[PDB]
Amino acid sequence: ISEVRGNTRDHRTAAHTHIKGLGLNSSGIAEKQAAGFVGQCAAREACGVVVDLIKAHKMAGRGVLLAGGPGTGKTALALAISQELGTKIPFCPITGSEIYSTEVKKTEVLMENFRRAIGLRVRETKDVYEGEVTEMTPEEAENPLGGYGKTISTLLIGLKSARGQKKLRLDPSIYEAIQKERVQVGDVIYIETNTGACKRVGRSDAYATEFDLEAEEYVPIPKGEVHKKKEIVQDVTLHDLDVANARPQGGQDIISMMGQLMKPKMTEITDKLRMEINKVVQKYINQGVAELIPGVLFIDEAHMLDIECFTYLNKALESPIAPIVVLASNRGIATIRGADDLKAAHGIPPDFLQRLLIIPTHPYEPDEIRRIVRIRAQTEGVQLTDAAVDRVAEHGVRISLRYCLQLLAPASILARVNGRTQVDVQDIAEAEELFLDARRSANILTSTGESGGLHGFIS
Amino acid sequence: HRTAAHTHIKGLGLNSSGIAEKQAAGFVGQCAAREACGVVVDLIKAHKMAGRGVLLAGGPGTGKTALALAISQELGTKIPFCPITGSEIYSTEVKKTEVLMENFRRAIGLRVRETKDVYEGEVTEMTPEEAENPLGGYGKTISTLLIGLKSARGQKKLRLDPSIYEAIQKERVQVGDVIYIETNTGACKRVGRSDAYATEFDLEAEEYVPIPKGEVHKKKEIVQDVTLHDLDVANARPQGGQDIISMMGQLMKPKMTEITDKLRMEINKVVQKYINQGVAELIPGVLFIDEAHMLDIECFTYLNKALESPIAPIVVLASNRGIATIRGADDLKAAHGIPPDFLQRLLIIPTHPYEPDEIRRIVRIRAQTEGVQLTDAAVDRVAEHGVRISLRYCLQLLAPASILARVNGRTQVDVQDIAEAEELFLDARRSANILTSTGESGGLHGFIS
Amino acid sequence: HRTAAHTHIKGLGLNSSGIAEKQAAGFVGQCAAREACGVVVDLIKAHKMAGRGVLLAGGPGTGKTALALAISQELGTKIPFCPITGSEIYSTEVKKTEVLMENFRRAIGLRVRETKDVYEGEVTEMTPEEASTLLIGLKSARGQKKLRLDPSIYEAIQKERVQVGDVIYIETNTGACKRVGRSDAYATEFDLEAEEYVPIPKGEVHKKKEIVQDVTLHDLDVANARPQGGQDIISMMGQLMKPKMTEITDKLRMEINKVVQKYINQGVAELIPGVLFIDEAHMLDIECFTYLNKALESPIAPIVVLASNRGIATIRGADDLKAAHGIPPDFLQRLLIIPTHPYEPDEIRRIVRIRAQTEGVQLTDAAVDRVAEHGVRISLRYCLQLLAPASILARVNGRTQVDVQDIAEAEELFLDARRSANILTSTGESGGLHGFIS
Amino acid sequence: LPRLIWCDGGRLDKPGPGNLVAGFRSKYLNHMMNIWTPENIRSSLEGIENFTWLRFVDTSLQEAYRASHTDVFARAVDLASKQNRLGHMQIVYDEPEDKKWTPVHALFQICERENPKAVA
Amino acid sequence: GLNLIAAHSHIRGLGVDADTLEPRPSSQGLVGQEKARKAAAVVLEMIKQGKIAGRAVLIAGPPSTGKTAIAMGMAQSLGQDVPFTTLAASEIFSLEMSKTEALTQAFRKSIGVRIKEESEIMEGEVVEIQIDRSKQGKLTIKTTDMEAIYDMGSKMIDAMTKERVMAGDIISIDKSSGKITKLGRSYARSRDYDAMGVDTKFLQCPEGELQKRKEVVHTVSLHEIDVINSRTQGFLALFSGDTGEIRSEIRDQINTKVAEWKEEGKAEIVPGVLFIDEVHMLDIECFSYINRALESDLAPIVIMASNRGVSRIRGTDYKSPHGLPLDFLDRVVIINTHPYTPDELRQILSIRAQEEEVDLTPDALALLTKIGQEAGLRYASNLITTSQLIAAKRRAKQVGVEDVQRSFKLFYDPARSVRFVQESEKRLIGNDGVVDFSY
Ligand SMILES: Nc1ncnc2c1ncn2[C@@H]1O[C@H](COP(=O)(O)OP(=O)(O)O)[C@@H](O)[C@H]1O
Ligand SMILES: Nc1ncnc2c1ncn2[C@@H]1O[C@H](COP(=O)(O)OP(=O)(O)O)[C@@H](O)[C@H]1O
Ligand SMILES: Nc1ncnc2c1ncn2[C@@H]1O[C@H](COP(=O)(O)OP(=O)(O)O)[C@@H](O)[C@H]1O
Ligand SMILES: Nc1ncnc2c1ncn2[C@@H]1O[C@H](COP(=O)(O)OP(=O)(O)O)[C@@H](O)[C@H]1O
Repeated sequence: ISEVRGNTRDHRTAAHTHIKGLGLNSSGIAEKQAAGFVGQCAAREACGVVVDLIKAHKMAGRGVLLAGGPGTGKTALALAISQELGTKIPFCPITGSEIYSTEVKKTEVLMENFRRAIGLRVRETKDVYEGEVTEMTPEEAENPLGGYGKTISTLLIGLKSARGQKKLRLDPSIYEAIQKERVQVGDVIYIETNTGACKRVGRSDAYATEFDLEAEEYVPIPKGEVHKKKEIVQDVTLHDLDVANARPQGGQDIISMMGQLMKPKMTEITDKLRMEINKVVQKYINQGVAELIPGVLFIDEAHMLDIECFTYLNKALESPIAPIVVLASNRGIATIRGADDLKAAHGIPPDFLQRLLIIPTHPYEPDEIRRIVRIRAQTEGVQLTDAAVDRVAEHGVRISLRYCLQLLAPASILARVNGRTQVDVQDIAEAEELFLDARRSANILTSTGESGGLHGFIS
Repeated sequence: HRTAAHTHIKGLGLNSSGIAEKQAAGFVGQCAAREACGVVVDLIKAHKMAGRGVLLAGGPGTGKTALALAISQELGTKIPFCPITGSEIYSTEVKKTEVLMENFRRAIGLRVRETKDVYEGEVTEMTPEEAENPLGGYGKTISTLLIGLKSARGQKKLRLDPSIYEAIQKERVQVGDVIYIETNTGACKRVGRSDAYATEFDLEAEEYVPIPKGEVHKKKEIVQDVTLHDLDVANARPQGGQDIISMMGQLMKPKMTEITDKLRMEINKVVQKYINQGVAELIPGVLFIDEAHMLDIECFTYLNKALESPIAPIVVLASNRGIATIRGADDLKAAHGIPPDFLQRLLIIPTHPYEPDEIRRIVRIRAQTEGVQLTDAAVDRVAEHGVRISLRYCLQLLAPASILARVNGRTQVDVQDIAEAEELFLDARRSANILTSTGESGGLHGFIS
Repeated sequence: HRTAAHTHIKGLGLNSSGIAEKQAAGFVGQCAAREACGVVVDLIKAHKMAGRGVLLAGGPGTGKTALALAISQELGTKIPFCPITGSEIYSTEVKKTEVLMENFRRAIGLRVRETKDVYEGEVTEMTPEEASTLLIGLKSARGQKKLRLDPSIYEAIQKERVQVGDVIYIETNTGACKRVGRSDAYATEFDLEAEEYVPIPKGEVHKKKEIVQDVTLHDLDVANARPQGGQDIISMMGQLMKPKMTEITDKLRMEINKVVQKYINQGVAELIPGVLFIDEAHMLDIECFTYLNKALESPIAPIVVLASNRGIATIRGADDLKAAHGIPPDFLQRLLIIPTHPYEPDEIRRIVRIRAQTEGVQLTDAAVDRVAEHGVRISLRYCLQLLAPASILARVNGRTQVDVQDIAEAEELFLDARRSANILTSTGESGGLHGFIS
Repeated sequence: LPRLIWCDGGRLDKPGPGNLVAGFRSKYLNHMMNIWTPENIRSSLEGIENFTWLRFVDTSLQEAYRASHTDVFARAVDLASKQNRLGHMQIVYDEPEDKKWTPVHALFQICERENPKAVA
Repeated sequence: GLNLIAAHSHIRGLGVDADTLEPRPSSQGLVGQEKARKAAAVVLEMIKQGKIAGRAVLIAGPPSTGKTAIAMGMAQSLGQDVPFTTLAASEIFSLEMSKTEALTQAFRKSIGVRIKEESEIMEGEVVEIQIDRSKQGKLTIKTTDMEAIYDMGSKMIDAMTKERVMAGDIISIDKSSGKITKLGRSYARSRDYDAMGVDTKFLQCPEGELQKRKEVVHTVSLHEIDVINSRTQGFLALFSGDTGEIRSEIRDQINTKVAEWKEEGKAEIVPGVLFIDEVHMLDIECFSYINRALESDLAPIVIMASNRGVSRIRGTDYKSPHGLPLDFLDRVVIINTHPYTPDELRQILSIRAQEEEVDLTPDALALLTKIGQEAGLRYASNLITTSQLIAAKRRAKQVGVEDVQRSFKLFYDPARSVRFVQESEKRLIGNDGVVDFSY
């Protein structure tokens, strides 16, 4: 049916594709160049303790701030934490911009993401019989009831999987499901032992040639055992439990069904639902059938949060079941977004700032820039002459780390369209002239936009 | 039992001549204002004038809210008293002038005699009869239900309309149930199982009820109290019929809507017919807009139209503000925080700050009301705070001091217990000095500015 | 008929060479602006250009809205003319760009010609002829006819409660049908029945009519975005079920373009691009003008006529920016700009005479002169307002025509804004009891 | 209301004598020039054309045409006559060799084919 | 047809020598701007390769310097092989949803998922249906060229009854779904009835074989798969809008599944371009979202254009170049366009005159070129079509000088209009509302 694409399956590359981890010793000391990092050794060592804090699951609602200029590796460090923790730990990254929903108050949006960052792992056994129905056969009862035409004591079903055949001697009451599900010989079904009912998956594709036309989707025979008993591990965030309770999904009535056909707006879930959820979740943790997995909420551009957001996070962080929150900011001394006459460091309210472990990220030395260029080049697969590495790194020092890194892909193309696989200074010198930086372009605005009457910039 | 700020106010404390007794019905003083509020009470009970405004103007703590509560008690429970703050006008669901009209019409009462025309009995038999719809696509439909109702006195068989049978289906009626069928609505209520089936051996807690006495068919007379707002709302989002719109209206989320003036003028005519039929009497009441300075220039402009309405209630405004900026009209300042234009419509009752001896007398009334015993030295000490700080502040000390007294086993509050209450519980100004003195320094221990 | 502000304007009053007549079709003057509007008419009728922008610019009362309405009538009724003010864009229900986009498509018309095959008669027979196809017999005063019915129009006839003896209307091409009533030959079946007895149709039972039908691309959008009318019965509940406007996607508008083009190729439908006129265009904000840059670059787009009366004014939504017309300068580069100049005293006298004879007011020439003085010294728009009052005053004084006394009497009863500003100055001396609220 | 308004063509949508627009407009806007009719959809069903996704959303051209024309109540009744079979596949097609089998005509029905509810 | 002549209709591609990316001075409608066109061609090579995720490129320059013309040329030469979403910044300000939500959608519109599919579909005119209500039955169905009898299963007979199938209907059966569609009736049956139901449509009978089987390639954006999964029949929201703020766990789950389809070769991911025109209308909250959004493995390449000098950033009160935060410009490489020379203007006016099929005399093109130099390219461009209409009123075959001159005097250019405003200061409404209506 679907035509498989057989040729190639290579990865794309993005700004952080080289970051593979924090690059730390077993002693937790940072190596000067490891896992794609260069420098930031102190900031990587601090983030290493943060990883150990998260992975220890001891603490709730601790705050961390990554503070430092733009380009100093703050989001690289966050992504490295997410990679150090691995996909089992929840990691919910947002910007502060994402909080301004039109559907709900922004503190609900903040609390939603807050409980996405908390995972729950539930282990249960699944126990079902499966197959195509080979046979259905009543047994008459030895003591038939008076006045009734038939009395059935058992209902035999033969189930076939790809791996076996079994005769299920079922309780007679399963007649109800067979009629309502319209189970035929050759239909694929399962029977679940916690109810004893059955459900029809479909007609087996072993019969797809019975007719020239039939309104059947045909489904493969189950490739498991005929009897599947195994433990299953379910991972849900506590936000999933919020929504599963506040917007129940399975409802059979007209209002439920109109509901699931309309735009599903989120709703300002109550503290008493979340609190009632928390209390029952804690019951199962004490029984040991569930385990809590506190993750990380990473808020990028946290200076975009306003004072109403921050004053809510005060409360949220005090709750016993809370993620680690990592903020990142670069805004120096700046006005708090919602309090136009309060200026504070990082743009974070001083009341809230006292809560955070603060990790500074410093600028990069010229030799760190050059090492990053080579790591970035070998990630984009660009091959450079050493003179080209130097010329690119010079733009990194004189202009910006980001700018110099961005020239590698343009220069790679200009090289190959001259038949060269290795980029050299002549190609860099052309990339840098086709593609201006912020400052050289801003100089044009000052010079050509010196007047606006015609052929000038709009200002 | 629970005691609030105004639990001692019982009325205006006026003579039959309309003159204030200097201390009566929980009041002390405000005699000129109590006398003016007496004349307002008599304007309302006269139920003859629409749309007259009253401003209670005076500083915070001068009893403006006490007086409005006293008016409500002088009027008694027949008359609508509809109290709001100006902050309540700012609905997200509907425009602010809508909640003004809703509250204007909650302030107008109506007493109406209603005949419920009704059927009752034990359901003895129940049998549907069907229509063979050929090409509707929805299949067959039940064309009528035949149902047998039995009471103690007699019996009937009813051929019900399909829409009344749908009411019985919603009510889950079965043979042997006792049911009620209001023909006004076509609603059906299941009262219970008949007592003839009374047995322990059912898993569900059934209501076993006796067979209805009297005839199966009855007419009940009921006197109902409604406001014009209840009629407006009933007819804006209908829920009383057995039609499909009424049915689904019971399932959708409740939602306020910007009820049109067409509906309001139509409902005036409906009510006028109840009046001309003699089944109703109008009970026009009063809307109290507390914190009226929190209204805005759009609200006040709307009241200039709304108070012209020939069935508008009496409106009592309270304001506590001197020359202040009108909200939403940031260039305009006026006394009371009320636009000069709208102020011309009101009768202003000024209220005045209390003397030291009135404060001392309020302390005793309030102490008696909270049920706490003071020495006269204690009463004098508390009265000093009422003079030096604030009436509200000194009254807040009575409850703390009673606990502190009881903690030492003494049942009567004396000066030591007030002396402790003063130090545990500061007033606004002692707290403001702590702010300013500490605010000399920043750092870790500064207050955030 | 009623008399609105522009009802004297019949058209641009251009010669065959497109030169403006100094007074024609109700205009006086503005010859330069009328000639430029004449070229805009050619641009609209020569169907080939999308998205040309025009600006009318000039003082209040210089005739910009007369010129836009003169274009509308030179253009006739065939072509869509969609007038809006910039103020109408601020819906509370969809983003401003959707409101602009919907109005762009209201200006593009699509003309279809249907031959409507109408049968109307008393039902004589309703016999099934299929396992479901009927024969319906229809009768009029002039004969009978039998129709074989498609199974689905039969169900339409069956959902209407049609029976033998009813009078029905059928559109046999569109599949519409209506029960008109029961024929009054059955009026005495009973002495009372809850029934509407109507005479049998006296005309031919079958009628064939040529109808030229106009729709717009926006009607197609609306019809394709949501179930409409009697399809959407639950809409009666309001709240979430109301037929709200929605942010129609470009994917939808692209499918409509494709499907419409199919019917143009078959010759079933005729495309008619028209005009969107945005008066008070200075009320558009900076975000609206940004979208109009993109929106005018689609290959299907109407010709857009702006009007503005602002001088150098702040752009709404961008306080730092001031520009002529209140139009951001980026956007002003795209527009063909027509200036409208102020009227002179003798031109005002001419406009007064045209307005008088449009309202049916008869004037003495001294009344003309006195009224025209108020146009010079106060406002043209104030002259014209005085004519209707003065006509009333004259007739209750028993006169057959308006004269200086009735003008002078009207002047005193009905002040202009300048004299009333003088009152506000002299009386607003205080917030005292007789002061105006400043 | 007078019957001129309520009955005799003062209602724009209802066809009749003295409402010649409504019958035309009903046919053309809901059937002829309607993107959701199966004859129109089938022209756009391929490539990067606007109904290209329809192949994988588990609905027929007939069902797509029905859902575009019936109101949300009528659609909700039709939705009562349906089965959560993609949720049952999650119970059954479970082993690695089942490769999370999904009918290719239901390929984009991702969140229905996998969610925790059915397993729970 | 619907495609009338628009402002960029002459732009038919980027005009570069594809083997070397060197811009040819005038080709595919583009003239001049070689430095900018070469930078645009290099961006195409990044786009077409698709390996680089989330580069942002700003095209900056004065008004009427080809910033949109160049972006349109890229769309034309990238071709429908790749998604090219065009977003005006004003469109992000939805009432239905967040600004960042509206941007999350525009980013995902620009990533294709491509699937290649074999569908087996029977289409034909029904000849008859027979049912043995003794369930089983037979369908007889024809094309113009073939006819067959098919055994129908019971469920097929039920579905045929529910669809009310009858002789002369064109039906399709999708063998994979097993679901009928009644397509219409054959034109041969037009004579069956005197009156037709509103819903009935006539068709030509299907042609060729009955059970056609076809290799189909499907390209579907990540945004479409979001909206489909958002709610039970979400595919309807693809047209009406009406998505709401699609919850992120849906998007995360879709992204995970699409990664499996690539790993298994069931699909390929086709990264495309988002062009955000007039990007300075975004605000400080938008740019902060776009910073993080670019840093994603499934990000498109984003292109944006601005004409602003140093200007106030929306949502704040300080100014910055291009109107954009310096924090944002640190992620952007910049292509600058320039004003045109008189010889480049002469060519662009000729390209435009050809597209509008206007016959300029050499002197008309000369004068019109001076006007474009003195009064701007768009103004002179607008006079081409105007002069054609004025010449036609003379019944002239060619646009003469006098027709350009008359177009010039009738329609003011921006600079002449700004002068007119200044001379009318007191008759126009000033920024303080004062005006005098007197003569
Ligand atoms: N120490 C480092 N080693 C390698 N690459 C880095 C390092 N720091 C930053 N980069 C890269 O340089 C760019 C700037 O870092 P980023 O984390 O985006 O800065 P910020 O978050 O502080 O704005 C990114 O592409 C990032 O991957
Ligand atoms: N004359 C009075 N007699 C007794 N108690 C009073 C009197 N005036 C005010 N109070 C009480 O003092 C408190 C303040 O009065 P209140 O009406 O709240 O002032 P405001 O004018 O601010 O509403 C309330 O507890 C009230 O019951
Ligand atoms: N040249 C003209 N000849 C005749 N009537 C005119 C002329 N110009 C304007 N009018 C009329 O004078 C009035 C004012 O002009 P209007 O077009 O409304 O002004 P604005 O330019 O402010 O929109 C209108 O009644 C209009 O019909
Ligand atoms: N290099 C060019 N070649 C051909 N036409 C151009 C060129 N530059 C601009 N134009 C045309 O001139 C007009 C204005 O240019 P455009 O790019 O749209 O303006 P902007 O520079 O403001 O984005 C458009 O009709 C455009 O197609």
